[PDB]
Amino acid sequence: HHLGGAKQAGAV
Amino acid sequence: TDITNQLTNVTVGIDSGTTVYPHQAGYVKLNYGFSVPNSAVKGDTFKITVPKELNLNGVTSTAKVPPIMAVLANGVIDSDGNVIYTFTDYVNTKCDVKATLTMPAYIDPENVKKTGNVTLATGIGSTTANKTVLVDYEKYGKFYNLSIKGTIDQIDKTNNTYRQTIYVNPSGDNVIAPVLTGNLKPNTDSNALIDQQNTSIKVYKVDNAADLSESYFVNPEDVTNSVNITFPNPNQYKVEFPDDQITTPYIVVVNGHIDPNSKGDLALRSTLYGYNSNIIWRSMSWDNEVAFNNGSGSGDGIDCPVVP
Repeated sequence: HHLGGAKQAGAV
Repeated sequence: TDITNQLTNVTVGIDSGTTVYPHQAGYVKLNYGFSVPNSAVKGDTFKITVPKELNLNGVTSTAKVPPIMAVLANGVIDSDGNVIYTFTDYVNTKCDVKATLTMPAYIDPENVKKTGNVTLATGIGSTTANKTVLVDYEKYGKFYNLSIKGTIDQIDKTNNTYRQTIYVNPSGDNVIAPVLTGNLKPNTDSNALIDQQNTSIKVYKVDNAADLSESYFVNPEDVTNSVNITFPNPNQYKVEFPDDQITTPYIVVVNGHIDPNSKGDLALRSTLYGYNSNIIWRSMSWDNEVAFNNGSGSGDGIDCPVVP
């Protein structure tokens, strides 16, 4: 078992 | 009237790092400053040019541009993606008016499909700014023969929906008895509602990894009916894919809902389970999170002269 990620930005 | 060209003392700029990482909450800021002609009256306009390589919404379904506050002007995004501001009656009575504006802008997924150098340009009239940056979408996640990466789009906060695109096995490995689950990310107070009546999943077979976007823009072989989609636990979905193996990537597109009374944001975990050729069971997880940003604008004027 292993783990990565993304985060994304956007307009309020 | 359009008074774009009668704006004076115009400055434009782009604030960003040299590399932008759109899947690590990277964005850019467009900055503008200008003087407004005393002759400006209410309903006068002026147009900002926004390039195709950006959008102003990013993960969110649409955006609002900052009204410029002293309201000095109200903005809307036109059908070309450019921004039109309309002057208020504030300019009817004020003189030596001036204003500055900032808008976050985001690498547009469809116009920037791959990782590479992008030269971004914006402006107001003839005054423009440009910047060339590397857009790095980086790499899908991997653990033995288990690859996975996912991205969110179209967070619509009017309708409380979201969409999530997941590449399963983007690396083209052989997976024996592959299983995907879609979860909330623990301890985020995640606002996703993942169940039969809030969640619709489609899955597509991919012929060639090469036909996939690094940006995760997807233009939708549909194999939804050939797979078994289930809702086995609270706020969890499961996807079960003739020989109990897969040897190609799959696109999993999830059209879901969010909970507006939830105390957190959209925070998601997707997990791929599978055996390798040694028949060992493993899992690879991919978190998906979001960050929201706003622009702002302000102006100032003085009372126009009154003859004494």
